Amino acid sequence: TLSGMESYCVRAFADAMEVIPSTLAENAGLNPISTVTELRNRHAQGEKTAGINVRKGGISNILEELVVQPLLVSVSALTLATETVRSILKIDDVVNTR
Amino acid sequence: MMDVDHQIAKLMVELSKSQDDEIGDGTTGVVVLAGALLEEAEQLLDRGIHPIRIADGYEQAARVAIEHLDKISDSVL
Amino acid sequence: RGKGAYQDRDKPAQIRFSNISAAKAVADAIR
Amino acid sequence: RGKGAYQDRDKPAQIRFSNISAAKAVADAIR
Amino acid sequence: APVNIFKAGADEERAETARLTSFIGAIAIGDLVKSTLGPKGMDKILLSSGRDASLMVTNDGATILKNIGVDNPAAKVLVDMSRVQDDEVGDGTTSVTVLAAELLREAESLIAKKIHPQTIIAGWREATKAAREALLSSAVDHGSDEVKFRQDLMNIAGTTLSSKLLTHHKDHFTKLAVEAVLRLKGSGNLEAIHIIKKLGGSLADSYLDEGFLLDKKIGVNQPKRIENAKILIANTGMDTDKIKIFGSRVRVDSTAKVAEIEHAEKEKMKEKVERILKHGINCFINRQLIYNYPEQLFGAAGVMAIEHADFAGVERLALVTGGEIASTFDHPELVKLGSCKLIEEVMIGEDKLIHFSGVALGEACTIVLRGATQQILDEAERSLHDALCVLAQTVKDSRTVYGGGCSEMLMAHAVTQLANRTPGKEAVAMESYAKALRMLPTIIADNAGYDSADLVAQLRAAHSEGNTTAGLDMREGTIGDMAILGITESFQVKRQVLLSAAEAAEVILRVDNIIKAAPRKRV
Amino acid sequence: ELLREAESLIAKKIHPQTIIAGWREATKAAREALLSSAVDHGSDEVKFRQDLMNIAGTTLSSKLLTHHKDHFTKLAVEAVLRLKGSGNLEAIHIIKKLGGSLADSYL
Amino acid sequence: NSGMNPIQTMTEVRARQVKEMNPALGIDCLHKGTNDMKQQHVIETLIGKKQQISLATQMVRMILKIDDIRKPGESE
Ligand SMILES: Nc1ncnc2c1ncn2[C@@H]1O[C@H](COP(=O)(O)OP(=O)(O)O)[C@@H](O)[C@H]1O
Ligand SMILES: Nc1ncnc2c1ncn2[C@@H]1O[C@H](COP(=O)(O)OP(=O)(O)O)[C@@H](O)[C@H]1O
Ligand SMILES: [Mg+2]
Ligand SMILES: [Mg+2]
Repeated sequence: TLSGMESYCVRAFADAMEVIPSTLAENAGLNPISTVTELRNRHAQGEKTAGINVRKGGISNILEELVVQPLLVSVSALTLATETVRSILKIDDVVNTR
Repeated sequence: MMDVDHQIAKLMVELSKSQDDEIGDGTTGVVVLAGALLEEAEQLLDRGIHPIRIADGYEQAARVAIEHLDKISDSVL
Repeated sequence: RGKGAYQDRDKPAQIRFSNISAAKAVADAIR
Repeated sequence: RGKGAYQDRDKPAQIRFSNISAAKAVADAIR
Repeated sequence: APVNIFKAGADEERAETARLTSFIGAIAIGDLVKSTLGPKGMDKILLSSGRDASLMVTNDGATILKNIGVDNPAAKVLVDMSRVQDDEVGDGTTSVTVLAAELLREAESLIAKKIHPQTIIAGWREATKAAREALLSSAVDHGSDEVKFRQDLMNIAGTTLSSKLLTHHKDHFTKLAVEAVLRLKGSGNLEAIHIIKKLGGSLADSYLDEGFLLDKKIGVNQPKRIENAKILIANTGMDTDKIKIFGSRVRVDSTAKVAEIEHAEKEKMKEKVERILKHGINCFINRQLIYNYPEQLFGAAGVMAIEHADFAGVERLALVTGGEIASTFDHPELVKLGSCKLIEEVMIGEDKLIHFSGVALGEACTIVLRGATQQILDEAERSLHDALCVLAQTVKDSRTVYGGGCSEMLMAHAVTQLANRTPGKEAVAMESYAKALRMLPTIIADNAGYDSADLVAQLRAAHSEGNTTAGLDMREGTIGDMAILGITESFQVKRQVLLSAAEAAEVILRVDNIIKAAPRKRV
Repeated sequence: ELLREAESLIAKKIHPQTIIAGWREATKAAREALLSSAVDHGSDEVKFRQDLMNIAGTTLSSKLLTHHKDHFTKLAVEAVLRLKGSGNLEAIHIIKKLGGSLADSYL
Repeated sequence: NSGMNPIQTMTEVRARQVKEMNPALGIDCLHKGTNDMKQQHVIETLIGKKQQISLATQMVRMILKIDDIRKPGESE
């Protein structure tokens, strides 16, 4: 829905959110190429509670496996990390103090 | 004319020499292209894709680039 | 017309890639 | 008026005295 | 002096490398902080070699130059110049460093033109006098009609915070900076605004507290919240007094008399606390430490006891509650007590702080800075300190000028108009003074990525025929009116940028010999 | 002095290929200034020998032979005039001997 | 290198090769008016660009199919 240079950065913001399911699928011994691809197919249909099932070794329901994460954990992980990376591209000059 | 003692970057020196020995015009562009194929393979490496599976995917992709480049070609010398 | 040309011949285009490559090594360490 | 001012901020005003003082030591050696 | 050198380990240079090392060392200082000038300039990260390096990112030009430690002798004059600019007005330390370096860069262009350096000093003194009249005649005063003065104060804080890390927080941090000085209602002491930095949360979660925050929580068995209390603070010793008689011992004959003395010592410590509660108070703040024997007396009477807040902590509590220090308790009718509504304890970042909610005569504030990292909190504290110091002097001097490159083109126009009414000996030095004043909107325009060769040319054509309020619009990248956009700066800030850079460039240009002595412990 | 003015175009953010393309058009216009102002000399050889002494008088003015233009100009013009052909620049053998002033030198 | 933006220029040229049949559409420094490489006479050999893609692919395959480095330390 955006245009200009803003549309190329939200896609870079959205592609960086797929790293944590790629991290969870790679550490579980699953194939991370087909796991994150299947996760985008389940959430496009309407499955908002779909994720990586480390017990079955695939994609299943999360609330059936009783995996509950608080909202303040995930909101502050997105708010503090975005505020940090908004400063590193602004703070860039190496000055070695004597 | 560099003093690069790095065995991966030494292969980029022999790549520019091999373009000079065969054709001799695109010695600069063959290093930027080889660095571009390896830069795009860095993000694919973090997704768990096998490096030979990327190399097998580049051969099926470069085969399309050879056949498509032979569409419009004519000279009357 | 090209409507201008902004020549940027300065340092911090290379240091900006150094902060990116250093933070990628930390994320891959605890991956 | 002063009819101009010629500022000469350069080296060889001091090296010109070095060639003078070196040649005076030669003339005083065989004096 | 180089020929037949009569020095041990010291070296010198006269008129060849003296002005060469002075112009190299001063331009490299100005070219260092050149990238930090303007609303789109980047920031620096300062690091050491090791041994508790303590990295401190700063965008202000004074904090960069005070930590680098330049070995050049002439570069230390520009470092000390930006230190006075931070201590006097608190802003323009980066603008005074680039302006003093662009004067010496134009003076380096007068090396090959064989201009006498005393002619450039006499040419710049007449150029600085013409530039003082440009800012004084264009200053906008504000007396009555206070609804336009509070709107003018938000343009001062909006201009200062735009060149810092608080870029997309001007809807919040402008209100945190204007209302902090507006709650002072008097002199700009610049210490009643206690800034507390806590990790966790974004910069949008930061706020200005309506009361006051403190540490060193309330006792052991004392109440944590008292509604409608009378706050009495103190600066006296509670226990282990050893009261002011050096050389006094307890020389008794038996150990039964020692038990009578130590009971008499605790009775006088109990009688001192009994003189405090005759005022009818509920809270007690002592600058010194409170030991266990008076702490039990305040807990039995239902009185709070805040022990060892700070040396300057009782000063802010005296300005936010409306009381006095009251270090002696012998006249309850001559001791004025504080006033509050709630002394409940709040938790900010897993740390319990004493919140003095609902205080009367609150001429003190508490800014609760919350950031993602410690590097952001150290930058946002210096960014807020560069904004509160200008508003503390804008309420003392209400004269404001139009910033954003508009003030520099007004100063450069008055020099160029008087450069044509002068003979050719000093007119070339005055034209170099006007070109350095036009470099300050050129650094701002080129830091965003705009066409700096055309925007300053459009500013020079605008100010040549009218348009006294025309400046640089960094939002869209064009030329707009500064009175409409609301980009104004203080008169005393812009005067100290012009005056201190003209005096510092006068010192370095008059140097023809740099005789440095032999240093100690350097081999 | 071209690269000193090119150092002034560093802070103006001018692209360096624009300075190269700007100087190629500038050098092409500068060739037409010297070509249209060149003075030729064919016949009337009494004005060409006077023109040759102005060439040697300008070259020797920027050297150590300052107050010797009444002698060293005739030593340089008549040396090439006695060649009467190609400028081989080896038939003019210069012999350097100590003793005497520069006015004592001769052809 | 010409002073333009890489996104604002590559998106416009690539979109014009899909709306019509794909022409000789590139870029230039002074841009010569239009972006048609057939009118600007920017002609390169077929076997030159054929060996640019073929040699860079095989050199990438020999530096992707390697998982060990056995270099020594100091010289002596
Ligand atoms: N007039 C022009 N307009 C647009 N592009 C051009 C023009 N002239 C040359 N180029 C581009 O510049 C590039 C130069 O490549 P080059 O460095 O010569 O390759 P190699 O190093 O193999 O000789 C070519 O790929 C070509 O596409
Ligand atoms: N909104 C704006 N529009 C135009 N110019 C601005 C704006 N905000 C800030 N500036 C300019 O940015 C400059 C920042 O200078 P600064 O680095 O704060 O100086 P100092 O270090 O002395 O405080 C100011 O001179 C001001 O003219
Ligand atoms: Mg400022
Ligand atoms: Mg000559």
